[PDB]
Amino acid sequence: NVDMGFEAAVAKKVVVPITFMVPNRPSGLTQSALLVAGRTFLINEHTWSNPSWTSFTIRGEVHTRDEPFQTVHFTHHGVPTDLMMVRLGPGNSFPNNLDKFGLDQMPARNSRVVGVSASYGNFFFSGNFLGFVDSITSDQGTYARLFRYRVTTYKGWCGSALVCEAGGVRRIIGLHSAGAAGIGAGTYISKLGLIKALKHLGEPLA
Amino acid sequence: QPNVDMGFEAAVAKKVVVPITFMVPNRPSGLTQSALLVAGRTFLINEHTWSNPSWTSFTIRGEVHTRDEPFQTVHFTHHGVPTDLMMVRLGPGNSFPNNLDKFGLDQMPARNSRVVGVSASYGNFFFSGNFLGFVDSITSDQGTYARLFRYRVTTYKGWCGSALVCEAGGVRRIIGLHSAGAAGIGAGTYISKLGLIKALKHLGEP
Repeated sequence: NVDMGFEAAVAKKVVVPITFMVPNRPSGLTQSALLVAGRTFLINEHTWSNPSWTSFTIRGEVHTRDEPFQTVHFTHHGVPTDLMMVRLGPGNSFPNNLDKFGLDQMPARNSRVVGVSASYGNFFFSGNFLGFVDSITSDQGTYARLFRYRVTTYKGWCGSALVCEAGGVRRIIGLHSAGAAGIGAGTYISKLGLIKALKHLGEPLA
Repeated sequence: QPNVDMGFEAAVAKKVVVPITFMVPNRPSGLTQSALLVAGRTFLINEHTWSNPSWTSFTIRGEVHTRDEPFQTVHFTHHGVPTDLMMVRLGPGNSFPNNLDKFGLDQMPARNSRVVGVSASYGNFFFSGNFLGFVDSITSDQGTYARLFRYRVTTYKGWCGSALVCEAGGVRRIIGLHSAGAAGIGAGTYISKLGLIKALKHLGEP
């Protein structure tokens, strides 16, 4: 059987556009973000820690850099991952998407990864699971705890959710980080990691 | 070896190519691609983008324009077949640079001469690859566009509108506006200097 229900739910409830403004580019640069629960979302650390942006819009809400953001950075054995959780101030609640994240088993090589993106309209991308990697090093530095997939991607697609399959269950276990030469890389997401981050940020649901 | 000189591409990035962001009901922060400032209050944009019925406003050069404004437009055809190229004249406002002298080649580029794409679609950036030749038309499931040329570059959706700088007879100028790509091969619509002149007079530009 082929079933698109889980992907459609991720597109409907989880993945949303996020646009970051820097002085002299008021139109901003849009990518994707993942709504987790309450007022917390997942975003690439590379995007968030960039010192250039002065504001961003998510869910049609404009947020300036001086807002008192609570954030959690995910590391692995101390090595940075390209994953951050951000809690906005009080406001309209996000859906509770926590049950859409996490696999207890590892996807097989050449199982299908489905990316769910809101980075230029809503769209899907998909390719073979190529395996986990302890870390990837670019000219700009080192990120830990990723997995790769065989699909051509564009850096604007950062933040797209990565749905994988293991032991007959399909869930989000990744957020798209980068890609080159037809091979994309996404940062791994664990359910317990999310629970820890949510409690640190003060969210009641976990 | 021949000297390498980036002055022309740098001037095109500085004066010609700008972001344009089209708003649709699903996207308050909209979908950004490139547009080419020609002269006065006129710019070049893809017909496919402009004719899309979904958008309710666009932003260019900091100005917000709603679809109800009385835009003067010219659609470029070739033997009556549509090309993916339109010139739009905005209402009165701050003048664009006079970039007319940056467009047009009187000779055809050679195969595997370099095409340089100049884009404002995700920040300012350059792409580049081999000139693959003119084609009389290209037909997709959505229909037929005429008077294109192709280049060996992987491109993405929002790169539409990027300027294509080519070389012929020892001269380098803009002769294309990026249309679409696939399978590592991009396609752009040809731009003729006289075509621009004809359009500028039809739209009432001095």
